[PDB]
Order: sequence, then structure tokens, then C-alpha cells
Amino acid sequence: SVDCTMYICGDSTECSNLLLQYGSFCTQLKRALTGIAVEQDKNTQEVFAQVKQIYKTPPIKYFGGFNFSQILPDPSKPSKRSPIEDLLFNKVKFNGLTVLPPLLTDEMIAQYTSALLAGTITSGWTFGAGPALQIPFPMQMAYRFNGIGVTQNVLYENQKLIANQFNSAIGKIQDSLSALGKLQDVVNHNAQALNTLVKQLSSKFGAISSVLNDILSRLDPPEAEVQIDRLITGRLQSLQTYVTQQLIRAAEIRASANLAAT
Amino acid sequence: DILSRLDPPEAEVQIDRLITGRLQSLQTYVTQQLIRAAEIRASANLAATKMSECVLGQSKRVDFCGKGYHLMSFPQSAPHGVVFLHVTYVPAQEKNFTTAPAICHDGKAHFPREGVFVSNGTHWFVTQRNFYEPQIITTDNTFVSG
Amino acid sequence: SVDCTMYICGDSTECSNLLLQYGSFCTQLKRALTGIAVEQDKNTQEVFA
Amino acid sequence: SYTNSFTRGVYYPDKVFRSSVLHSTQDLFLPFFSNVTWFHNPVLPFNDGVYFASTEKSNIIRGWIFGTTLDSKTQSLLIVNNATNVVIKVCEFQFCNDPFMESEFRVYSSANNCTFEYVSKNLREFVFKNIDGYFKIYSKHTPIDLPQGFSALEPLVDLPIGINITRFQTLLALHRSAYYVGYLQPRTFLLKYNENGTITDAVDCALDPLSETKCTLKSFTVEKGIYQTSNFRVQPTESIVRFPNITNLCPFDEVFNATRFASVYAWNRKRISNCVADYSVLYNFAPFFAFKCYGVSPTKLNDLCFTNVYADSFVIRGNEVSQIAPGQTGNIADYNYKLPDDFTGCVIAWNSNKLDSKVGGNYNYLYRLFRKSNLKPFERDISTEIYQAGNKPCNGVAGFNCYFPLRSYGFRPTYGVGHQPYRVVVLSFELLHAPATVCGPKKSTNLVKNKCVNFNFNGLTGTGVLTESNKKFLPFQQFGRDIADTTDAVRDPQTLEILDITPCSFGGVSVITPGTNTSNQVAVLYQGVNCTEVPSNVFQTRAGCLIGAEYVNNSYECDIPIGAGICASYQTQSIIAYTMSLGAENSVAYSNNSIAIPTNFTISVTTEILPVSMTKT
Amino acid sequence: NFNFNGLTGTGVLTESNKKFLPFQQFGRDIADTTDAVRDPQTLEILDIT
Ligand SMILES: *[C@@H]1O[C@H](CO)[C@@H](O[C@@H]2O[C@H](CO)[C@@H](O)[C@H](O)[C@H]2NC(C)=O)[C@H](O)[C@H]1NC(C)=O
Ligand SMILES: *[C@@H]1O[C@H](CO)[C@@H](O[C@@H]2O[C@H](CO)[C@@H](O)[C@H](O)[C@H]2NC(C)=O)[C@H](O)[C@H]1NC(C)=O
Ligand SMILES: *[C@@H]1O[C@H](CO)[C@@H](O[C@@H]2O[C@H](CO)[C@@H](O)[C@H](O)[C@H]2NC(C)=O)[C@H](O)[C@H]1NC(C)=O
Ligand SMILES: *[C@@H]1O[C@H](CO)[C@@H](O[C@@H]2O[C@H](CO)[C@@H](O)[C@H](O)[C@H]2NC(C)=O)[C@H](O)[C@H]1NC(C)=O
Ligand SMILES: *[C@@H]1O[C@H](CO)[C@@H](O[C@@H]2O[C@H](CO)[C@@H](O)[C@H](O)[C@H]2NC(C)=O)[C@H](O)[C@H]1NC(C)=O
Ligand SMILES: *[C@@H]1O[C@H](CO)[C@@H](O[C@@H]2O[C@H](CO)[C@@H](O)[C@H](O)[C@H]2NC(C)=O)[C@H](O)[C@H]1NC(C)=O
Ligand SMILES: *[C@@H]1O[C@H](CO)[C@@H](O[C@@H]2O[C@H](CO)[C@@H](O)[C@H](O)[C@H]2NC(C)=O)[C@H](O)[C@H]1NC(C)=O
Ligand SMILES: *[C@@H]1O[C@H](CO)[C@@H](O)[C@H](O)[C@H]1NC(C)=O
Ligand SMILES: *[C@@H]1O[C@H](CO)[C@@H](O)[C@H](O)[C@H]1NC(C)=O
Ligand SMILES: *[C@@H]1O[C@H](CO)[C@@H](O)[C@H](O)[C@H]1NC(C)=O
Ligand SMILES: *[C@@H]1O[C@H](CO)[C@@H](O)[C@H](O)[C@H]1NC(C)=O
Ligand SMILES: *[C@@H]1O[C@H](CO)[C@@H](O)[C@H](O)[C@H]1NC(C)=O
Ligand SMILES: *[C@@H]1O[C@H](CO)[C@@H](O)[C@H](O)[C@H]1NC(C)=O
Ligand SMILES: *[C@@H]1O[C@H](CO)[C@@H](O)[C@H](O)[C@H]1NC(C)=O
Ligand SMILES: *[C@@H]1O[C@H](CO)[C@@H](O)[C@H](O)[C@H]1NC(C)=O
Ligand SMILES: *[C@@H]1O[C@H](CO)[C@@H](O)[C@H](O)[C@H]1NC(C)=O
Repeated sequence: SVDCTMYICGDSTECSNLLLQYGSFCTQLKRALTGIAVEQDKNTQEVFAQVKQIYKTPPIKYFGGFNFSQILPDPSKPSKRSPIEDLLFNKVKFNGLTVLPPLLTDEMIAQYTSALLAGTITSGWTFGAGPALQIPFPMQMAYRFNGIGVTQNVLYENQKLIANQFNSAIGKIQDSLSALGKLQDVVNHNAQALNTLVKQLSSKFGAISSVLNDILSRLDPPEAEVQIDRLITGRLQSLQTYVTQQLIRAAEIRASANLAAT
Repeated sequence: DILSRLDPPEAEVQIDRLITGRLQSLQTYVTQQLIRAAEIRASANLAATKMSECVLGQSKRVDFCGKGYHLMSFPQSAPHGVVFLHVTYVPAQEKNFTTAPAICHDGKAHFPREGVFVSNGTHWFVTQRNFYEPQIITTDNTFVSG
Repeated sequence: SVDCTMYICGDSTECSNLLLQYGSFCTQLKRALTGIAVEQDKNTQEVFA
Repeated sequence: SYTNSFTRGVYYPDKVFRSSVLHSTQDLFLPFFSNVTWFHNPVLPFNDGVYFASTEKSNIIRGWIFGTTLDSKTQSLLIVNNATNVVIKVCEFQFCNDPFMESEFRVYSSANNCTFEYVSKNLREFVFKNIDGYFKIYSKHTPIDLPQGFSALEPLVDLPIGINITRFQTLLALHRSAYYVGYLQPRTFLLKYNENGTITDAVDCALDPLSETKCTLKSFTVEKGIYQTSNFRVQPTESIVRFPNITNLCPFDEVFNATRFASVYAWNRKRISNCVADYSVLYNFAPFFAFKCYGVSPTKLNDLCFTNVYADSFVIRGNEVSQIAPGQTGNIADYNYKLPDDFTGCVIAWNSNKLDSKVGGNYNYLYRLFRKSNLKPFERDISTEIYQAGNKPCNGVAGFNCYFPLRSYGFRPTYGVGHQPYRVVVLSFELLHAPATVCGPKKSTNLVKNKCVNFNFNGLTGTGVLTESNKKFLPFQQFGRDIADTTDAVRDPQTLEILDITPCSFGGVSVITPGTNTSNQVAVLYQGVNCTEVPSNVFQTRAGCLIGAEYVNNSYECDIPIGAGICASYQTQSIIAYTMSLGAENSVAYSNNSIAIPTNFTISVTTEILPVSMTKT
Repeated sequence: NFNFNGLTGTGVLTESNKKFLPFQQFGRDIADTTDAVRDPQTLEILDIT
């Protein structure tokens, strides 16, 4: 969120009466940025908040062999993240600019993910269409092979082999991590727009100076109104560029959130 | 007021200020419509996809044609859009039973052809997975392997 | 791509020095056009390769 | 006294018609729920307009008096209304100090130079204002301590008078055989018009924490939710200007105390350098007799800056000090010392009889009184060539037409004023090309901490809170900047300590409302403001400070989202804050040989709405 | 092309069905554009399409 008056004018009060003479440009900026701010929380709810109840796994945590400890939460942590989630988060104020916090904390998101994991491992896909119906996991895997055209005895006669091979295959995932460039790019693109927006305040745009107080200190009002009006136009153009790009870039992350929710 | 209290060489300067301001505002207006126009088009493409896949067919895609198991959908028109009426199948009133992956008989392993083996406490039956309807375990609804 | 200096000034030293008073507008222009030019090769790899 | 208005003093801001249009206007009104004085009389102030209500079936109020002096010798306004009709009049009056058969009108006794004439229970309201020489009156008479309701007032007159007003009085009908006074302030309202074009309701903006809203949405009905309406900005106090010390005074103390001065014909010349110059030694130094400053004023010697400060000193006779000045003549100023016509220096001159006045003649100080032609400004001539006035060359022998060019004063203590030796010193500045040089002395100002203040550290101008830092500058660096090149630390010139700088503490202000159809209670969130810097129920969240809602330990479904897991609801009434509930808690009875199978089902029907088109423009 | 004591504009004048207050000269639709005036001489409200 950008404070239009503090970005353009900046502290000065003689400027505020001049900025009012350009109409509702500062109202448009606030409305446009609020639209983005509301959609970004909805994007997250649609991807993760697809479960009614918060499911938990049973204490034993032994599902016919298959070992899921690398994707289930670690009870010996303040954050209750999984071992793989701990790796995933280890790789990625100014002149009127502020950053608002998300509505959902990352603890709350972790609770949606653990509910999806606990629902699936114990009831497969039945809880997404109604009540959760328990079935042993080994039998869940056998139905899944049947869905791809493999006869179900292939699992039941080879249950140990598939469970042991799976456990190593999932174990290799950490080695490939210890990738997330698509997540760092989102951070970089916004950091670059905020670093550029601030740097554009040190530009004269063809005026005598770039500071709205220094103009007055060494110039009469009749001519100072012209010099300040040039700087206002230049910095107002900066805000229009910034907000237009945030709308175009927010449509791209929204399309990605729709794919992730799907 | 600009063409009445200024000479021509002085009024041109003031007209350019109005043209610049009003042109900037009008050019902003049209750019914002291009940005919104891409969004309504994307929504219309989703509505067209659901029209084929939810109304002219039966979809298996999860949470694409309502919540539950898709049976059928009916369209209704709206002023600037479309309303879909989605009819879904939802199971209710479950009970627990006991299961086994296979049955041993004559030293051989029997598997269900299209169901699950269940036990009501004393006898074993075969049911279909989405509706409780027990059948006697026979050689007509099972197959042998191993 | 468009070279901002050739478009705006066109081989003129008086104009070229004046471009220094506007800050980093050309930096934004080059990155904006380059960032979408790289995606165009990605678009064709994802369809055929 | 002070009565509590409710929604009173609302008048039609102008002509123009308007149907169903929640129009927003800025003008001079009586604020809603204001403190209005009560009278049952003395001259009252005006300052900016007046609200005037009253109650009574009879007519006790018999006009008003306005103006600047409320007396004769200047024109004033007088408004009366007998049983006929209102009479506006603007003359020069002479008012009774207590103005009031059935004979009346003992208010004034003079009506000169009239510039305007005109002739032609119960609540009688008036609004008076005076803008650009126009004196407006709104009024309405509505039949029934004042009651409670809304009624907009229509224009009554339009009076191109020109009159200034700063005070006024009232007139009452005595017994021989109750009124209100408010004032107007610049406020903003949101006015609701009916289909007939009249004002039926209004919202006072900049008042309650709520209304601060009705003005942002342009409505009188707000739907449940959370609205960003304004912002919080901490303000700086005090202005501290820090600076170095002095290093060197640049000792005037000698040039103005030299025990052996110089005779005028060969006058000494001391040039100041880059220094600290404190002329407060002088202006408040000795007793002095003559101190005249030509280029700059004697007090502004300590806020300018010049390159080379030349200082001349000598001694001369009493009545000749009138010749050390731009553009003079005489045996001394002609050719001993010539000041130019565009002088910028500062002349000081005093009496020194007791210090350079010895008995029996003190023949040390000479003064030339023969020369070919007059001198050049600031030039110097010390020769001793024998003069030649006649036509025969001298060959360096005194006598006839060959005179020695140097004489000597005397100065015995028994002289009158105008012949005792005076000491004269002159200062002269000149700023050739130097970037900076010796300037005046700097007035410090202490240095406070942990407070938002307006600071200046020897040229560095800014605003913010000063705190002890943990950075280490190099032993030549004054201040530091952060990435993006903004100053974030300075060094105090006097104490040589590094202090961090941080802006005040602004942020948005949002209003949390259950909906005007539920309640008029509200809570306010100050976004990322610490609860110690805001200026009951104060709740600290990662999103700021929430005031006006109670935080409970239960967990509900989210209703109004605040942020960082916190929501608000209207349940327990009042307004509360809390941490959202994601959902219930289900524990599936999992085992390695148990299955659940449905025995029944339901057919469910849901809808989905999707936009397909927009308007073609 | 009309002018009503200062109000300058263009449009078609027609008999209205609005009722002004007995101090109002004209009015402005939503978005604040003049859409009706009163004739100073005859005191009748006219719409300005
Ligand atoms: C699930 O896998 C984890 C490893 O990913 C197992 O935990 C490790 O077990 C080995 C011995 O087999 C120990 O040397 C490691 O110290 C264990 N790691 C940790 C973090 O404790 C775990 O035992 C497996 N679970 C089951 C039921 O086999
Ligand atoms: C499991 O289901 C079977 C079939 O319904 C039950 O066995 C029958 O029970 C009925 C009475 O409900 C008797 O009339 C039949 O003779 C029974 N059949 C046989 C082959 O014995 C059985 O009782 C059920 N088990 C439980 C624990 O309810
Ligand atoms: C100019 O010289 C005089 C005398 O040389 C200084 O006066 C002295 O005054 C102080 C204050 O009363 C005494 O304590 C000293 O004893 C005096 N000096 C002597 C030698 O007795 C005077 O201070 C000098 N001017 C300045 C500006 O310092
Ligand atoms: C500037 O002058 C002040 C005095 O006005 C100096 O303050 C002294 O600082 C030292 C430590 O550096 C202390 O021991 C002294 O007691 C201080 N004097 C007083 C009167 O408080 C300060 O050091 C000077 N600054 C510089 C850079 O020389
Ligand atoms: C399936 O059977 C289980 C027990 O084997 C039932 O789960 C228990 O239900 C009681 C309440 O009736 C709870 O107090 C226990 O804590 C439950 N146990 C566990 C492990 O969660 C369950 O209700 C049965 N399901 C159905 C659909 O009848
Ligand atoms: C399956 O559930 C439905 C209800 O969803 C049962 O039908 C209801 O039966 C009760 C009792 O006879 C009636 O009062 C209701 O009117 C019925 N509802 C409807 C919508 O018809 C039905 O009996 C259940 N089936 C079985 C086999 O138990
Ligand atoms: C302005 O003057 C005209 C006449 O020039 C007035 O017109 C009269 O209007 C009344 C009705 O209001 C009619 O009964 C008269 O017959 C009209 N006179 C003529 C000569 O046509 C008009 O009323 C005046 N306007 C105002 C506001 O006084
Ligand atoms: C009028 O307002 C003052 C504060 O400005 C308050 O102290 C006083 O009680 C008010 N008077 C009434 C009658 O409400
Ligand atoms: C009413 O007062 C005015 C002003 O004093 C005066 O001119 C007029 O004659 C009065 N009318 C009567 C009937 O006295
Ligand atoms: C009114 O009287 C004042 C003197 O009191 C005089 O200056 C002024 O000219 C007079 N006005 C007229 C219109 O005669
Ligand atoms: C009213 O008084 C002000 C000074 O307070 C003065 O400048 C102004 O000219 C006066 N107005 C008239 C109409 O005399
Ligand atoms: C005034 O408004 C009322 C509704 O509040 C309506 O019934 C009435 O007709 C209006 N009067 C006129 C003259 O239009
Ligand atoms: C809103 O007000 C109407 C009456 O005007 C009432 O019927 C309705 O219940 C109210 N809604 C709420 C949520 O209180
Ligand atoms: C507010 O400031 C105090 C110190 O004055 C500090 O203890 C507290 O943690 C601060 N609150 C926040 C939210 O930073
Ligand atoms: C909430 O519970 C905590 C302990 O978990 C307690 O310290 C606190 O006082 C409680 N808050 C309220 C409002 O009762
Ligand atoms: C069944 O689960 C129990 C734990 O509840 C476990 O001890 C046992 O080994 C499992 N049986 C088989 C055949 O996997």
C-alpha cells in the first residue's frame, strides 16, 4: 500500500492544496490496490481451505509399512512443520510505502495441509465427497492400481516390495532439495518494484531541484508552483506505472492460484 | 474562461494543460478496461468449458461440477452471465464392518471382481463400494490368482 | 526490443544528457520487454518438447 | 452555560436543485453534538459566523447589532422587525449602552450616511455568516430546553453590504406595563436529499469514529464489514538545532586592546581568517561613543558569512570622526584614509583620553596634511618627501614654499571634547570567491532522545526519533545512509556518538462495524501502530492495535477478518477480537481391518454463478 | 446554444416535471451535471437533453 500524499508531496503542506487540483488520482490508486489486497487472501483460501474438519492421524502411525514421517508434522517442534516443509522455507518501510500482513498465518496453513494428509491416508478420496469412510491403506493402494488398469493382486502379493521401494523413492526427494526459483521470482519482482518506486523520488524531471522545500527556500511562489507542479506530475506518473504493473502481475499469480486449487 | 481572458499566444499554453490532463485520464480509463476485459474472457472460457463438460456430459473431475458425485446439470441464463444448477450424489449413513483383502479356499486366494469382502460379525459377503448391498461369496463374483 | 536512447533522442548529445534527469526509466523499459521475450521461447518448448 | 445541540445548524449550502443524490459538501456549519452557550446583555465575539436559536411564542428578540466597534465614527448593521416586517439597514449609528403609550425604539440616536435601506411553543432559527462582504441569513420558523430533530434552513436575504463584523449584541423587549449562541466551523457533511429536493438527513464527518466513515462511502447506511477510512500519523515535538563548538574565537581581543596604536598616516591592518566570529563581544562590549554599520545591520553580524574581514585601527582628533564615512572630505579623510562609496564594513570609534593623553604633549601620532592629489580608497601612503607648492624645485630643504608634510597632534588631558584623542577601528568584509569561510557562531539546543522531534545536525535536516546506535563509522564520516540512499544515522558533532533515525509512526486507520442495522458500536484498528504511540479495551495484534473490542479465549468461525489469524464478531452486546477457527476436529476410527460403507444416500443440488460478459462502451 | 444568466450549455429544452424549492435556479443529476434550469422570466423548469 502506498500513501499517495506522502509519496508525492512528502511532509510539506503547501503541496497538499496543489495535489487536490489534479482530481481523484489518489482515490483511484487506493481503490486499485485494495482490489489486489483482497484477492490475494482469497487466492490462498481457494487453494488450501478445501477441508471442513481438521483431521488427525492415529498415534501409532504405522500404515501397513509405508512410512510417511517425512511428510507428516514433527511433534518435537514449535512450528509443527514436516521435515520437508522445513527445507522448503529455508530456500526462499519507506517514504509512504507499507507492507500488510497476510490474513492466514503459516501455522494455519500448516493445519490445512496436515488435515488433507490425514484425510487421504486414512480415507482416500471419500472425505471430499461426503463423510470420511475408513479403509485400510494397503487396500486403498490396491484400488488405485485398479483405476489405472492393473489387476489388484499385483499389490496384495507384493505389498512389502512396493512399500519398501516407495519409502526409498520418497526419501530421495530431500536429497534433490538439500527448484524453488518460481517462488523466489515472486519475491524478487515485488522487491524490485518497491526499490525502483523509491529511487524515482531522486529525479528532477527538468525542474530546478528535486526537493519541494528547497524550491521555496530559493524561489518565489509564482515560479515555485510551476516547479512543484512538474515534480508532482512526474511522481504521479510513477504511481500510475507501479499500480498498472501490479494489476497485470496479480492476474498472473491469480491464474497460478487457480491451477493450484484445481 | 481560457479563451476569454487570454490572448491567443497565452491561451494555447492553458489549453495544452487541459488536453494533457484529460488525455491522461482517458488513456488510463481505456488501459484499465483492457486489463478487466482479459478477466471476463477467462471467465467466459470457464463457463464454456463447464457448459460442455457439466451439461452435455458427466464429469469425473473433482469439485468441477459441484460437490459430490456428478449426476447432471441444468443451465439458467442471467443478465450478464450464466447460472448452473448442479445435481450431485452424496452418500449418507455409514456403518462399520470388518474386511479382508482376499479369501482363502482350497489353498487358493480369491479376490473380488468388482467389490469388497465384508464381515457382519459372523458371515462374509461381497458389497459394492458406494452402496451397501451384500451378496453371497460365490465363484461368479470372484476370481482366483495364486 | 526498442533502444530508448535511439527512439527518444536519435544521435543527439544535448538530448542524451537530458535523459539523465529522468532516472531509471530505460532500466524499466529494457527489463519489461526482456522479461516477456524470454517467456516466448518457454512457450514453444512447453508445447513441442 | 453550555447546552448539547443534536443535529442543528444545517442550511442549504447553495442554490442548485438535486434529487435523490447523497451529495457531499464542505462549508461552515454548526458541528453536530456541539457545546452551545446559553443566555437568559454583554457584547459577544463573532470570529466566524453565528448560530442563533430561540424558543418563545411571543417576540422577545427585537433585532441584532453587528459590526467591528459597535459604536459611532464607523458604519454598522442594524436589523429590526416591528409588527410590520424585517428592516435591514446599514448606517453609522450611536447605540445606547442599554438599548430596548406603547412607544419604543430607544436603541440608537443617530443614523448617518445610510448605504442600504429596506422596508416591507415556537422555534425560530437563524444562521448568520459574512463572506466576501456578503452578510447571509438563513432562517426557518417551525412550531412545536430545545427538543431533538432535523430541519434544514433556507436562504432569507442576500445583502451586498461590505461590512466587517467581529462582535455583535442582541435586543430584547422589556416588561414595563431565552436564546442560544453557537458559532460555525469548517466541516464536511454527507447530505441526503429526498425526491422533492429537500435535505432530510445528514452525517457529520470528522466527528465520531464511525461517521468518519459515512463520509468515505458516501452513504448513510453502512453494510457490515471493515472499512479503511483514514490514517494515523504521529507528530514531532520541539525543534532542536545541534552544531559543533567553536575551536577558535579568532581573537578580536588584541586588535581592540593593542597598547600601542598606529598614527593615521601609517595605519595598521589586520586580516581575519577562517575562524569563529562572535561580535557579541562588541555590541555589548565597552561604553562606546560612535558605532555605525553601513553594509549590514549591527545585529545580523552573527547569521551571515564573509570571506575576508579586514580590520583597520588608528587614532584621530575628536571632531574628525565625522570623516571616517563613505564620501566625505577634510584634511584627514582626504589623504590619510579614504573609505569608498560602496562601503560594506562597520565603523566603531570611542574616546581614549585617559590612556593616550599624557601631560606636556605626546608627539608620537602624526597626520599628513600636504599631498599632490587625494588618495584612493583603501590605499596607503607613508612617504616623507618634502612638499612643493611654489614654482621653484625644493631640493629637499624646508623653508619658503617647501614644507614638511607631517605634523603631530598634542592631546594634553586638559582639552575639550573634539580635541582629545579618539581611537577608531573599522571592519570591512569582502566575499571574493571562497565557497565558505568564517561565519557567525552557532546557537546549539541540547538534544533529547526517544522522542519524535524536528532535528538539524549542522545542515542535515530531518524528522524522526533519535536512538543510541550500534554502528561504527570511520574516523572521518559524519552520517550514514541505508540502501536506496536515505540518511539513517548521524553523529552528534559535540559528543561524537552515533544515533539512529526512524520516522514517526504513521499508518492507516480502519473502522470495524457490525452494520448500522445491528448496532452503532465500533472498534478501531491502528495499522502497525504500537499501543504506546496511539494518542478500556486495548488488544495488540500483529496487524496493529485494536481498541474498543474485548479479546476472548474461545474460538469462533471468522466473521469480519482482521488479519494474522484474528477476526471480529458482534456476539457477546459488544465488539470483540479473537483468533479464527479453521474448523471442527474429526478423529477417524482407523484400524488395519475396518471399513465404513454407506447404507443410504441423498441427492443434493447446488448452484454456481459465473459472469460471461460486460458492457460495450 | 443557450445561456441562462451565466449557465452556458448546449442541448434541447423541454418542459420538465421536476419541482424545485422556492429558492433554487437549476440542478445537477447524479455525477453533478446540469440537467434542468428555471427560466428567469417565466419561472418554469425545463429539462436539457
Ligand atoms: C521412517 O523413516 C525414518 C527415516 O526417514 C526412520 O527414522 C530413522 O530411523 C533410523 C533407523 O532405521 C535412525 O537411524 C534414524 O535416526 C531415524 N531418524 C529419525 C529422524 O529419527 C523411521 O524409523 C521410519 N519409521 C518406521 C516406522 O520405519
Ligand atoms: C449376518 O447376516 C446374516 C444374514 O442376514 C445373519 O444370519 C441370518 O440371521 C437370520 C436372523 O436375522 C436367520 O434367520 C438366518 O438363519 C441367519 N442365517 C444363517 C446362515 O445363519 C447373521 O445373524 C448376521 N450376523 C450378525 C452378527 O448380525
Ligand atoms: C583588554 O585588556 C584589559 C587590560 O589589559 C583586560 O582587562 C583585565 O580585566 C579583567 C576583568 O576585570 C581583570 O581580571 C584583569 O586583571 C585585567 N587585566 C589586567 C592586566 O589587570 C581586558 O580583559 C582585555 N579585553 C578582553 C576582551 O579580554
Ligand atoms: C565540544 O565542547 C564540549 C564542551 O562544551 C566538550 O565536552 C567535553 O567532553 C569531554 C569528553 O570528550 C569531557 O571530559 C568534558 O568534561 C566535556 N566538557 C564539558 C564542559 O562538558 C566536547 O568534548 C567538545 N567536542 C569536541 C569534538 O572537542
Ligand atoms: C466405528 O466404530 C468405532 C469404534 O471401533 C466408532 O468410533 C468410536 O466412537 C465412540 C463414540 O461412539 C468414541 O467415543 C470413540 O472414541 C471412537 N473411537 C475412535 C478410535 O475414534 C465409530 O463411531 C464407528 N463408526 C460408525 C460410522 O458407526
Ligand atoms: C434413506 O433415507 C431416506 C431419508 O433421507 C429415508 O426416507 C425417509 O423415510 C422416513 C421414514 O419412513 C420418512 O418419514 C421420510 O419421508 C422419508 N424421506 C423421503 C425423502 O422420502 C429412507 O427410508 C432411507 N432408506 C432406508 C433403506 O433406510
Ligand atoms: C418579469 O416580467 C414579466 C413581464 O415582462 C412578467 O410576466 C408576467 O407574468 C405574470 C404571471 O407571473 C402574468 O400574469 C403577466 O401577464 C406577465 N406580464 C406580461 C407582460 O406578460 C414576469 O412575471 C416577471 N417575472 C418576475 C419574476 O417578476
Ligand atoms: C459541553 O462540552 C464540554 C466539553 O467541551 C463538557 O465538559 C460539558 O459537560 C458539555 N456540556 C453539556 C451540557 O453537555
Ligand atoms: C417599522 O420600523 C421601521 C424602522 O424603524 C420604520 O421605518 C417603520 O415606519 C416602522 N413601522 C411602523 C408602523 O412604525
Ligand atoms: C460617511 O461619513 C464618513 C465620516 O464619518 C465619511 O468619511 C464618508 O465619506 C461618509 N459617507 C458618505 C457616503 O458620505
Ligand atoms: C476587514 O478587516 C480586515 C482586517 O481584519 C481588512 O483587511 C479588510 O479589508 C476588512 N474588510 C472590509 C470590507 O473593510
Ligand atoms: C414531498 O415528498 C413527499 C414524500 O416525502 C411526497 O409524498 C410529496 O408528493 C412531495 N411533494 C411534492 C410537492 O412533490
Ligand atoms: C435490517 O433491518 C430490517 C428492518 O429495516 C430488519 O427486518 C432486518 O432484520 C435487519 N437485518 C439485520 C441483519 O438485523
Ligand atoms: C511498544 O513499545 C514498547 C516499549 O515502549 C515495547 O515493549 C513493545 O513491545 C512495543 N510493541 C510492539 C507491538 O512492538
Ligand atoms: C486466556 O487463557 C490464558 C491462559 O491460557 C490466561 O492467562 C488469560 O488470562 C485468559 N484470558 C482471558 C481473557 O480470560
Ligand atoms: C495390524 O495392526 C497392528 C497394530 O494395530 C500391528 O501390530 C499388526 O502388525 C498389524 N497386522 C498386520 C498383518 O500388518
